[PDB]
Parts: sequence; structure tokens; C-alpha cells
Amino acid sequence: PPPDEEEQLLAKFVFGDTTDLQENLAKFNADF
Amino acid sequence: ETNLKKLPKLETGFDALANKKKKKNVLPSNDWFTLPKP
Amino acid sequence: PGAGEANYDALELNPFETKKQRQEQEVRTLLNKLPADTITLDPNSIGSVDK
Amino acid sequence: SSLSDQLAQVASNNATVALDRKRRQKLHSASLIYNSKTAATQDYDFIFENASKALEELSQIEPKFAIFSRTLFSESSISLDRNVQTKEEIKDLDNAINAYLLLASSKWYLAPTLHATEWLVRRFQIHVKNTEMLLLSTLNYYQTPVFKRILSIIKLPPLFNCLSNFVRSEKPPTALTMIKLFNDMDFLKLYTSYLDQCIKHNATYTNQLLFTTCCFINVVAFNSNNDEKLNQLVPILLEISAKLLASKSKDC
Amino acid sequence: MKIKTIKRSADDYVPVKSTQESQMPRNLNPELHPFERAREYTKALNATKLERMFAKPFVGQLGYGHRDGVYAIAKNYGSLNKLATGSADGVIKYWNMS
Amino acid sequence: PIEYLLFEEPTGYAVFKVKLQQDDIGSRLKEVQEQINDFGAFTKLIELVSFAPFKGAAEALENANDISEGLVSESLKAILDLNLPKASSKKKNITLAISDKNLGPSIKEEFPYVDCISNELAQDLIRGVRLHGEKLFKGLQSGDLERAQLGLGHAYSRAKVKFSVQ
Amino acid sequence: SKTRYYLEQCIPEMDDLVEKGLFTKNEVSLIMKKRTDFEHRLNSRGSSINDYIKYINYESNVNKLRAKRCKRILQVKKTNSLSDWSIQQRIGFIYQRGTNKFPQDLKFWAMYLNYMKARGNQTSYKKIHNIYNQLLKLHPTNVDIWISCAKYEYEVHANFKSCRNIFQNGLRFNPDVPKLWYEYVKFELNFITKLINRRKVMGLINALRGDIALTIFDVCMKTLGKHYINKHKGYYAISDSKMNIELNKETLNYLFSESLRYIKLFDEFLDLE
Amino acid sequence: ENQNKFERSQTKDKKLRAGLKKIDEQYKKAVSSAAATDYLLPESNGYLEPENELEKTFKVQQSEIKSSVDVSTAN
Amino acid sequence: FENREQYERSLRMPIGQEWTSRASHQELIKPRIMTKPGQVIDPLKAP
Amino acid sequence: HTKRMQHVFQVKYSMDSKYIISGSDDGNVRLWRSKAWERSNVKTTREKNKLEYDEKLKERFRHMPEIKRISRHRHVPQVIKKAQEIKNIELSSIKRRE
RNA sequence: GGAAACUCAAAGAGUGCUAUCGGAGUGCGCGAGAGCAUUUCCG
Repeated sequence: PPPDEEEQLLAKFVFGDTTDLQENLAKFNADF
Repeated sequence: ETNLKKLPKLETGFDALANKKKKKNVLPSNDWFTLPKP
Repeated sequence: PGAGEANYDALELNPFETKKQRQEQEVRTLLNKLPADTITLDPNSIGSVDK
Repeated sequence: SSLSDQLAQVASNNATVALDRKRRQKLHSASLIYNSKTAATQDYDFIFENASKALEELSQIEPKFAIFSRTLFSESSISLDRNVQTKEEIKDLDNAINAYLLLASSKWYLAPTLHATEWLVRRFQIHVKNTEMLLLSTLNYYQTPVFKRILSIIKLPPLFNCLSNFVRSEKPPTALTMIKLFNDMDFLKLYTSYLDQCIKHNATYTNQLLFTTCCFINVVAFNSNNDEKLNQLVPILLEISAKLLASKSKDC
Repeated sequence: MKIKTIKRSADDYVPVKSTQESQMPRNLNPELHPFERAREYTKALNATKLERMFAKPFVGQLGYGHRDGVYAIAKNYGSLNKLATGSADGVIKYWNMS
Repeated sequence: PIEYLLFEEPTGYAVFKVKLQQDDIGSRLKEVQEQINDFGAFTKLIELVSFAPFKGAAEALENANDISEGLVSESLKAILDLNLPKASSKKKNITLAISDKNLGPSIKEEFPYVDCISNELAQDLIRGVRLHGEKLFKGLQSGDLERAQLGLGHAYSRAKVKFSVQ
Repeated sequence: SKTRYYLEQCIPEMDDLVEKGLFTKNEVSLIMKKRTDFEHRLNSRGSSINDYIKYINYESNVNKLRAKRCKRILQVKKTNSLSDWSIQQRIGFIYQRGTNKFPQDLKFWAMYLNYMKARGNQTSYKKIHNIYNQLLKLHPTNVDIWISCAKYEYEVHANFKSCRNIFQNGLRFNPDVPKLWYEYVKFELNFITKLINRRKVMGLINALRGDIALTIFDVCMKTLGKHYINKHKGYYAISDSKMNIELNKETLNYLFSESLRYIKLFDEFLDLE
Repeated sequence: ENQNKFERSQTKDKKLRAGLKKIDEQYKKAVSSAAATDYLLPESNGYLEPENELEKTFKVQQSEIKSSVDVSTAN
Repeated sequence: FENREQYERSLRMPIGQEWTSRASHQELIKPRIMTKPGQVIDPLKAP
Repeated sequence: HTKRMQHVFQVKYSMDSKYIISGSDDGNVRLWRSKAWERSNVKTTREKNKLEYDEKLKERFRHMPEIKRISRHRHVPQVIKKAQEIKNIELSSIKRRE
């Protein structure tokens, strides 16, 4: 079974997961 | 039954103290016994 | 990658010293200086009976 | 060569790390709002939450900051460390800080902007390592206590080395020392690269254009009777007169 | 290819503020604590020397004593600090030792 | 057997549970009677368990007059009825380290199951809590002690003199 | 240290938490180093209730994640092991330690009381009585304490003898607030209406007038008058005829302003004589 | 699982039998409760793995390991 | 300890905090007669 | 022992089990700590841990010869030392004849 | 010679800082548990 959505949101809280921050930064950073 | 559920109950503020909120922002930052120097 | 012990023990070795705890470790180890006779081939052998 | 030089290289390369408590308090008491005796007890969540309030006020007066509230002012950014990641990520976060600073260069008359940018001064150590974007992004407010605070916090990069007699001195630096800073052309090339990056991002505004114009006319006035220096100084001022004319605002 | 290297990260070891207490990270390995028996032996020898340094047993008299030497002493059993002394020329006394 | 202590203060009444005990036999020694002076060992010995402030100024004057003649009053009897447990007759009766033998019989008259005590142990324990003062109370108040005791002292003095204010 | 002792006491829950496969070693070392930093921040020199609050938030969220991975991986609710009650035991320890180290913040006291009222199904009302009695001891003056857990004792357990007991104890403790008297009259009328409705339910399936409320009204009137007079005239009984008479007129005005509020939120109540 | 690292290498009198049972039980309990500390050990060690057959572990030099290593360790 | 095997097996394990955990260390040290600090020790009378 | 006590006639433990009340024939009722090094103040928990730990170390290592010859010896007064020495040589002689 | 202390190091004093199986039931203890322990509702 896969990770649930709210379960992975709690995972990002509890484990201190900054991979979303790194992906968001390196993806978006250059704009407009 | 609707009389018992339209009766007023007691009035505390304790759970409001448990779950209030706040919003503020922080703004930035001889003696009596000595005699005068001549 | 594997050639360093990762998890030092702070009561003896410490890569984040200050002056205060450096002097404290100096005075504690000078107080617990093992005497020079106590180094055999096996340092578990100072508690036994004497043969 | 000199072992002292090869060690000062790694000293300036590892200034942004704390290896004992004295260096941690020396690297943490550098703050933009508070003084030493209060900023040396600030946990990161405190300045993060008041800076999130500051960013929200700045966002509801300026609509280009919700992207930063998503990315760089996030909740996990209080646990994101600077120098534990890889150099590609440090380059990406480097131009993220550059984008933030030249976006919020026009807002420094506001306590929300000050308390908002104090967070990444305190956490992302832009008072040490992303130093020159901070300096020549807030250079135009040189008669201001926020600039005196910036200059007292920061260490000076070698281009700005004629500001170094205004650290720990309560007089703000003068127009004449600003012109003596703009005089040498190897600062001037750097300032023009900043200026055309600001043009192509289209954030040019009527205060820093005024300051850049007054500094350029006084540099030309300083070299009024220096034919060689003017002959060397034409293809900088003229080239960015050109790529300033290629913009659209009447001010620039 | 997958590589990695340990990350000191300088925040979970040296603190963020000034006043909180720094970490004492801990590894209970007999590798990293080599001399067990000789070190606790020398701690025992320092214990014996310090016990001889603090061997100060006498705490006090009480009153100016009796007349001519005691010959009976009776502690009580309910309370702690009350103690009767009877001495030779028919003199009994009931001391509060506090 | 000293396990509850009563202290009276010019903002309110305090009652302290005695966590562990003082050394009774060696209670004239230097290394014991410096522990009362320093703070890091006194809070090992006494913790705050109740502090009810009388809030009326005139009720503070009235409590001070009733203590100064050695008599119980409403707020004191109220907090002792609240805090002091009914020690059942199988175990013991509870003990209470109060400051004076003039007050003693007037609480023994009202509460039977309490038992007041003031030897030198209660004397210097109350002396220690008087010395450390505000730092025991850990913030359960609004107002410092000295200005309140200045007002209460002037009022108690005028009520003793019955000074004509005309 | 003692931080080493608390961290070493929290090891068997992660032991069986990895022994059953719902947490692998990498992320359990992640949560253990996060709890290490949180616990040193808790047992620092000069910590804060904000630190206690966010450490409690971390433990509640790791409990929610443990329940979620238990209902996802093992597909059972209760693992009948050490892994279930351990986090709630730790949250109880943290709330007890916070109320010991910082007893003047009713926000934190109320968060402890709400958490324990929620977990009353697992740990019953004796812990509620214990922490509420020590709260009453450490804050006798603040009348909202008495009012709140009198509302608790009347609306969750409905034990009227103990409810009237703690109202009378609090009314003895501070008979100079209007709110406690007025809400005692409100509770007394709620009890008498529930008793008369019990009598009407007896008549449906086929003496005790409002003298309680009237006597406590009379004692309310004279006691609030006396203590309003003693709230004025601070230390010295003011002795001039017109001033004494005009302050008696002032306390008559304030006392009748209380009695009209009694008439108002009794007319809202009425259903009686 | 880890107790070999933490290991430290029939009688007549009844009280001595009980004392010997107490001391070797205390030995076993202290070795187990010392071996249960590496759950609380702060971080894990490092490794470079081959993860293939052609990717040998010694055809890796300072350029690629310094590229994919941390900035603090690279400095 | 009546012979060298029981004596070595006695002192085979150290007690300082550098070699054993915190809870096991605070269990391995406490006196056999842990006395109450400042009050009267009565003779036992249980059965 | 002390120079100013003669012929101790009555000794009693106190109920605190830490203080022995001795009463001489000179007239005084002296007091002594039983453990001649444990002080009586309430101590902090790390200090109590240190004291009980090194006391357990002394108890475990009491058979080593040099810490035995440090922990054993006192300043026994010269009367008691000489008379116990001649009593010991008398007992060895009578054991030899036995 | 005056010293900017903002380069750092070794040290000395004064000041402030912390504690030591789960709810009932069931044989149970004097409105009552602080515990002895389960196949009873169980979880």
C-alpha cells in the first residue's frame, strides 16, 4: 500500500522533511 | 426536553484561555549619594 | 565514507570544546592519571588474585 | 606560498559555520533589529513567526511574496541548514536570496520589510556569505539607520573597502565617501551588472535610479579633468545607459 | 553509484541560543572506553584518599557537661533530638540536642 | 515530622509542603545552616503548594491585626481547611510548622486533626522562606512585597495608635 | 545530566516500535534526534512554556502518525504492545513537568485539563481530581477555575453534592466577586429544575421551593455590600457623615445593579415560582 | 543483535549461590541495557556502494565524490 | 567470593557512567540500607 | 578517641542512625558522626550520585592491598597501640604453646 | 610615550541557573487505596 496524503503530510512534519522545500526551490526559483 | 436544552449553563473562560489567538508585531530597538566634581 | 567513527562519546573526546570544559577535562584526567605500572598485556588483569 | 594565507582562505570559506559556543554567539548576535544581549537568546522559531507575520503584511501590500511564503519562509525552513547540503542546492538558494533582495530593495522604509528580511539575515547567514547583493541592493538608503545597522552587522567585501571607517561609528557615511566608493571602475562593473539584472527583472524604481544617476554624475564630475580615466570610463556608463534606455519606465 | 558522508550539521551539537545546554552525545562502546578496570580502580583510590581527607567525625559537646562524669544515657524512641543523661552525683538532665 | 509549613505575607497567606526533612540533630552546624542561606538547596527542601492572596486592603489590615493578637481569621481558616489533609486516626494527625506559640492554641482549638509546631526547626525554616521571599513564589502573584508591606505597616501603626486624622 | 536519563527512559517504545515493522531505523533515529534536541531545550537553564507546547505538539503528531501507520501497515487498530500507551504516558509526564516548572499560566493549565478530559476514557477522573485540586491550591483567587470545573463536575458527572461543595468552598475563598455568587445561583436553579423535572418524569410514567437560591441571594447581598465597602475606604475607616452616607448610597446603587442582573437572568430562567 | 560489542568476558553455600545469581544477572541486564543505546546513537555511518557490477568502488575519485558530497565536508 | 572464578565474575563488569547506561548505572549504585533522611527509624512490627 | 575524654561509660546510637552519643567520665556527653565523612546537608543529585558511586567502588575494591593499607590505618593513641601490640604478641605466644 | 579591543589566546575574581500491563470488576485494606493480581467487561 502507498503512503496516504495526510499521512505523508504528517511525515513531512514529524521527520523534518525538507525535500519538498529543496524540490520547490530548485524547480520554481527563476520566474517572471 | 427543549426546556432542559434552553436552560442556561455556567459561564467560564477557561477553554477560551486554552484556545485564544494573538497577532502582535514587535517594534525595533550620578547616584543620590555622590557629590559634584569641582 | 566509512573510514571515520561517526558518533563520538562526549565524556572523553569532544570536537566542540570550550575553554571551561577543556580545563575541566584537564583537571579530571590529571586526577584520574593511571599509574605507570598498570599497563600489562591485558588491562582487565588488575582485579584478580595473584597466582 | 604562505600557510597563513592558505588558512585565511579556509577561514573565509568556513566563516558560516559554528564549531564552538563562542563562535556560535559571535555568528548569532549579528542581527538587524535587536542588540547583542537580546539577540543572543532568540530561538529560531520566534524570529520565524514574527517574520512570517512581517511577510504577510508585506504580501498584502505587495502581491509577489506568496511564492516566498510557499518556498523560502516555509515551516521546514527553520530546520533547513545552510552548509549541510550540496553546492547545486547552495547555488539555487543563493540566487533565491538574490531574487528576494532585489525584489525587496524598494521597501526598506517599512518595519515589515525590516522584520521580514531579518529572518534570512539570521538564518541563511546572508550577513556573511551573500554579502554584496545585500550591500549594493540596499546601498541607496545610505543615510538611514537600517543601512548603518547593515554596515555594522556585515563584514566588508574587498570592493567596498572604503566604507571600513564607518563600522561601530554612529555617524552614517557621507556622499563624498559614496562617490569615492563609486570612483574605482572595478566596483563600477559590478554595480552595472547588478543594475542590468535589476532592469531585466524589471524592478527599477525612482529612488535607486536617482541614487545611481547622482553617483554617476558625480563620478564623471570627479574625472572631469582626467582624460585617461574618462576614456577608460566611457564603455561602462555608456553601455548601461544603453541597456537602461532599452527599458520602459520613464524614470529609468 | 550512491555515496554519503556524516553530517555534523552544527545545530544538534552546538546550540542555537546561548543559555541552553550543549549536547553530550553518547556512545557506550568498550572500543571508545578502553581502560575500564584500571580507571575505576584509580577512582576507588581517590575515593579512599578523599574519605581520609574528610574523616572529620567530631561534631560537638552539649552544654558544659555534667558534674562528675556520666553513668547512664537514655535516648528516647518517639522523637529524635531528646536525650536524657544521668550522672554520678545524682544529677539527671534532659537535653534538647538541636 | 514537619511536613506542612504556614507562612504569612503582606500580600497573602502561603502554605508550603515540606518535601524532604532538615537534619534535626546537626541543626547548629555550618554546613547545614548555610543551606538555608543559599537558594539552590532551599528549593530542594521547600516547595510552594498554596498561596491565597487577600485582595482587600482593609481585609489585609484585619488579617494582620488578628495575627498580631494571635487569633485565627477567615482567610487563614479557609486555606487551612482547603490544604490540610484529614490525617485519619489510624496513621497520625497532621503537623504544621507555624511561627509562634501565641498562634498555636488557636489553630489547635479550631482544627483538631492539625498539630502546630514551632521549635527552632520551624523557626529557621520560616526564616529561610522569609529570606528567599519572592523567588519561592514562582510568579503566583501581581505585586511586590515591600510597597504592600509599607502600606500595611502604616495602617497597622495608625490602627494601634488610633491616631485622630481630624 | 537528567536529559540523558529521560531520553534513555524513552527507548523501549522505539524498541518495540521498530520490532514491529511500522517504523524503520532511519526515521526512528530522526525522531529520536528531534526529541533529543526538544528535550534539551525543555531541560535547559531558563526554558519556556512555548517550548513545552511545541514539544507536546510534536508528540501528539507522532502519535497520530503512529496510529496512521498502524492502520495502514499492520491494518489493526490497537497493537496490544508497549507502543500504544507510551506516547500518551509521555504527554502526561510532559504536562506534569510543565505544570511543576511553570504554574502561573492558565493557558497551559487549561491545555492540560482539556487533554486529560479528552483522555478520560483511558485514564479516568482521579487524575482530573488530582490536577484540578492542585490547580485550586495554586490559584484560589481566580474564580474561573472553580466555575470551569464545577461546570465539568455538573455536566460530565453531575454529582450535585460535590458540585455544591466546591461552590461553597470557592464562595468561602473569595466572597467579593459577583460572578461566583451569580453563577452559584445559576447552578442551584439548574439543580432544582432538574429535580422538579425528575418529579415530573415520575408523574409522566405514573418544601423544595427556591429558598436555597433566596438564602444565597441574601448572603450575596450583605456580603457583596460589606466587601464593596471594604474595597473602598482602603485602610482607614473614613469618618465624616456625608461621605459615609454617600458611600452607602454608592454601595446601594452597585448592590441593586447586581440584584437587577439577578432578576434579568432569573426571568430568563423562570419555569418555577 | 549487537551484544558481542558490549560483552565483557554448582556451589555449596546458599547465600553465595544467590549472590552469584544476582551478580551475573546484573551483568546480563547491564550488558543488554548498554547495547540498547545505539538506538539512541545520534547519526549513522557513511558508505559508498557499488549498486551494480560495472560500477566498481575504486573507479571513483575525488572529483565525483567531492561533487556529490556535502559542502561542509568538501570545504 | 570463595575462589578466583567467583571473584573475577564479580568484578567482571564496571559501574561508572562511561561503560554503562544511565538507568542501569543508577540501579547499580544505591546503598543496601537506603535510609530516610531526617526522622525516626522505628523497629519493624509487621506480622 | 580524643585526648579530653576518659573512660567512656555509655554510648548510644541516635534514632537518625547517623549520630552516636558518647558519654565520658570527664563529665561531657560528646557526639560523633557514625560515618566520619558523610556530611549532613541535603545534597544535589549529581553529588549524591558521585558519593554513592565512589562508595560502591571502595566497597567493591576493599581487598586491594594499597587501598586497604590506606583505608585501614588511623591515629590510634599510643597507649592503645602499645597495649594492643603486647596483647597481640601474648596471643601469638599462647597460640604457639597451644 | 597615549592606547582604539572591534585581531585572538592563556588564565584570576565577582555576579546570576535546574530535579529524581490502561480504566473498572474480582479475593481484597478503614464515604475509602497509596497496593497485593487478573481470564472477569476487556482493550
